[PDB]
Amino acid sequence: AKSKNHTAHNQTRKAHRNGIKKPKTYKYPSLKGVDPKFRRNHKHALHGTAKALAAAKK
Amino acid sequence: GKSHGYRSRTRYMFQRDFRKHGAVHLSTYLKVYKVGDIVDIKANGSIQKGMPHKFYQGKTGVVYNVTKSSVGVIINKMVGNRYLEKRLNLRVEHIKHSKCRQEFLERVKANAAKRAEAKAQGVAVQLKRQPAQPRESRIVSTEGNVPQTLAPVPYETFI
Amino acid sequence: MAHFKEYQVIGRRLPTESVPEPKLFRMRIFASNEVIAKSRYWYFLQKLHKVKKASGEIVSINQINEAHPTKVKNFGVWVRYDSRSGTHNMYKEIRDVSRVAAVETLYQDMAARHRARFRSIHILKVAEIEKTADVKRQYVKQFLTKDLKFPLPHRVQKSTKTFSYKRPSTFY
Amino acid sequence: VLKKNPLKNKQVLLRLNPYAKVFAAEKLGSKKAEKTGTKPAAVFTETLKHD
Amino acid sequence: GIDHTSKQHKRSGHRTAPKSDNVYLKLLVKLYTFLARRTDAPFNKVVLKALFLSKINRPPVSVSRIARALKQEGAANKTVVVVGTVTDDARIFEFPKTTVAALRFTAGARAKIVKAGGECITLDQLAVRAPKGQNTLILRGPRNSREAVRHFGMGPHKGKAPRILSTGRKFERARGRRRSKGFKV
Amino acid sequence: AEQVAAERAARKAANKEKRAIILERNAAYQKEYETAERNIIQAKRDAKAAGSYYVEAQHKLVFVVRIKGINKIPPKPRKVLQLLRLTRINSGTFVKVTKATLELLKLIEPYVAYGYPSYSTIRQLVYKRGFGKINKQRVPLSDNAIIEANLGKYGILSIDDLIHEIITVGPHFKQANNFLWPFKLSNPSGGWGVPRKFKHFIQGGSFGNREEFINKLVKSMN
RNA sequence: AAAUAUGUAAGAAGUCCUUGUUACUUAAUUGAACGUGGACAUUUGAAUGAAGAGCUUUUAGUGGGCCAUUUUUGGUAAGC
RNA sequence: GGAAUACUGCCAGCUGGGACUGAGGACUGCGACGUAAGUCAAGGAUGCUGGCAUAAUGGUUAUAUGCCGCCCGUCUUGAAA
RNA sequence: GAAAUUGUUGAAAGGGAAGGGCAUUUGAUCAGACA
Ligand SMILES: [K+]
Ligand SMILES: [Mg+2]
Ligand SMILES: [Mg+2]
Ligand SMILES: [Mg+2]
Ligand SMILES: [Mg+2]
Ligand SMILES: [Mg+2]
Ligand SMILES: [Mg+2]
Ligand SMILES: [Mg+2]
Ligand SMILES: [Mg+2]
Ligand SMILES: [Mg+2]
Ligand SMILES: [Mg+2]
Ligand SMILES: [Mg+2]
Repeated sequence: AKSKNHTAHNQTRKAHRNGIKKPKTYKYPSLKGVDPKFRRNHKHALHGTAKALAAAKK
Repeated sequence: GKSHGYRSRTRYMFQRDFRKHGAVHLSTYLKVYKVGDIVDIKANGSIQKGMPHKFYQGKTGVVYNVTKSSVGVIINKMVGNRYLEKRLNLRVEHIKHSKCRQEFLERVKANAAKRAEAKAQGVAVQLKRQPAQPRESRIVSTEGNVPQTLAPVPYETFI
Repeated sequence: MAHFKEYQVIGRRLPTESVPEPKLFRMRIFASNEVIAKSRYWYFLQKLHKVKKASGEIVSINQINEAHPTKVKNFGVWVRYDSRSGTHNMYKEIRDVSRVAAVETLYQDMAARHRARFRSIHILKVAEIEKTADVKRQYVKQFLTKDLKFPLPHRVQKSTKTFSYKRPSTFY
Repeated sequence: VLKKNPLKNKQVLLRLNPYAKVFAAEKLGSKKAEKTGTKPAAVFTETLKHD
Repeated sequence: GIDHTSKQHKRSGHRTAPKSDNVYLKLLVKLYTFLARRTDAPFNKVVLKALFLSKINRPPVSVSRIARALKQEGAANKTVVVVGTVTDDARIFEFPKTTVAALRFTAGARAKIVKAGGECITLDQLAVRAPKGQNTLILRGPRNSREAVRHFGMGPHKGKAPRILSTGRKFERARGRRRSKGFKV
Repeated sequence: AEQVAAERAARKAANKEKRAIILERNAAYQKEYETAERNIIQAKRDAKAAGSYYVEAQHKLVFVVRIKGINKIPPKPRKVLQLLRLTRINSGTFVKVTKATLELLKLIEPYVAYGYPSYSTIRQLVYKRGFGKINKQRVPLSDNAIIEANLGKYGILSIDDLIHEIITVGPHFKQANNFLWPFKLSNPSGGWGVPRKFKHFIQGGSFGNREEFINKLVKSMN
């Protein structure tokens, strides 16, 4: 006995029962994947402006 | 059997246009991309390095990284009951700025000027775009323009 | 389609900055109402000129009453229509009191004799024949003879009651 | 507890819309219109009765 | 028929009442239902909801966690409120005066608060002193600290802990967690 | 606590002053319609008298009724019918006309009938079947206190201002129309006037834009 | 080189000024990325809609399908 | 040149007949009408009259008449088979 | 001393099954409610 092999019937109906939702934008994305040479500097950059505001607000 | 290679079905897609083969023009390389910019993807066929997969042809994302000869674009791709968030590393031939965002930016300067001028003028603004409203009345003259009477024509073969 | 009326319609593209004041085209339609009459106009302007209801505008839609409602005339109606096979032309001959009545018979007649529907017919030109002896057809010409008299044999009598007591006669 | 209709029931009409009291008094619904005798131009009548 | 957009006869998915059959808990709920209606300030809505929460959603608030909330600027003299248990700590060698209001105290936490000249108050005495909820500071224990949520969301490249009884090598450290044994995850 | 004839007189005296405002407004809105309608009929004769042709301002208002029932709808018209609040048969609501909204109606031609409503038709709908939205709750519009409380913010303090705002298509249309729960009409007391509903009006049907004949249709279903 | 179907944008997580932070970048405190301080508010920037928006845990049945309009490959065709 | 009548539309114009329904339970409100005391068709029915007080109405059961009604359980895309 | 199954007595129906659903006629039978 042979089967029925493939279809996509009812697959688009199933999909919309629960939305098809977007993945939520965030203020501040991850620096995973970003140029290492740039990050290396940006770490040291904020340490300075925090210490500048810490010494300012003392 | 079946065949699902990385560039299958791309006979006419990565083709090079008619009378536009050969070297890419220098204004392609002299354009400066920054983190945040919107860009449309369109794969040049001559440059084999840094190429996108056939899916991202015609998609438009945001930049997130910039490095020696490439940019990081970030696209949304749909799969099932969901959208995943996908990170590309394309060379700069296969990319160009979205002119829809550049249209928007210029309107922001227009609207800020209207509000700045409205305060100096004296109250009221109304700065939203209204869609095409239904048209008003008019008196169409017959002065040197009398109506031309028409009727349906009979069938002739001419073959 | 329905009990007809006659309408006048006029329209003239939309106006533009490069070319203000277009040309005004006009037609005479037969319909049951204005809404069908406006539609027929745009149907017949699309068969001739480079226009549609998106690009166009209607200017004036006016009813045309009959000039002499109670006077007998002899109309000559041209018509173009689709059969199952090809698409032909004709010249029928109608006799009535008004133009709108002649069009109301012509549609009823083409449906009986040819199985031509409303969709499949274009009334090209209804024209009143002023003079006598300008009548090619025979079935209108019989009635144009002088001192015309004819009986109505076999008279029937629609009853209210189911049964009847007498037994009926067909005299007149 | 029970929705009464204006249009009919003249009280629940007058609960709303107090002008309905004076609308009836001065009739209005059958206002006599002024009557000028303007004539259509020579072109309009010609273009109407045409081929 | 209607073309229904949403689900019909959907319950709200919120506890209207405590699942407990505790007698004295219901009398606190019978009090704060009255205050939350006939007052105004949202303090009484928040305290009411907290009385319905399950054990897992009312973690214990340490006596140190109260002290670190009072080190804040301005919040020296505010009557701290906790809808749950309050626990002692042996990692602090000083502790301020203050007045705590809660469902429960441990023998050690009550002893540590009174030794520092303070006062432990029940939630019905809090309502009498502060009816609209004034000069108050609500605190909540750390929910995700619980061990059960280590395991939630276990998959590949997730960093989430397997469900496992015995540990040590030869208990899930070979083919799956390293290059040398096939692949890493 | 006196109350009985202290607090009571003040609010009677206060609510007496609202009718004064409601009278002159309706008297003003009464002369606005008729003089506007006279000039539209005058302008037609002046152009005829001179030579020209007058063409009216197009309609900025249509009344739409769902003709088809629930079953067997493709997912694009079915979505629009929900965005125009037409989720059951013989339900209907007003629409402001732009290009955004015409291109909607074109998608739903075969399942609805619509056209250009009059004063009288609106007057009868809003009186007979006038309901409003309050915390969802479909509340009947049997008094003005109900409308002031909800729609005072945007102007509008009596039931005729609601009709005026709908008919002229004012500034606060969106607020005033969305207030009105979609109209639950009956089937038409004279029948549909055709053998088969589901063709276009132009082919002896019901659906699509029948222009000014919607009034006769609505007046029976209401 | 259509029609139908398809990606992105239409603002506060935003726009403009002011001059700080750096081991990155520049011939050059120039740029770059995140900032302090100040200016801009409910016409806050197309329509229509919104029995709320979002998140977590856990577990059942199912994994033989068939039909209809339009597009269609195999086949002379088929309730294939 | 002066009238009339249809056709389409409007009236917060007038008025006659028929059918079904009468939820609710001191008071509270919006209003009308009156110079005032009051009155009202105004947040859902009151008034009057008769006959019967028992198998008279009502319930159950058997039959009769009109139209409807395949044998359950099962596996299956599909069972009255 | 239940049911399947059976006998006698009493009521009923019955032109190639019987049984069921909605409504009423008719026949048998029934409490309540009336103070
Ligand atoms: K027995
Ligand atoms: Mg299978
Ligand atoms: Mg296979
Ligand atoms: Mg290579
Ligand atoms: Mg009838
Ligand atoms: Mg029919
Ligand atoms: Mg399987
Ligand atoms: Mg098969
Ligand atoms: Mg049968
Ligand atoms: Mg089988
Ligand atoms: Mg079976
Ligand atoms: Mg015995």
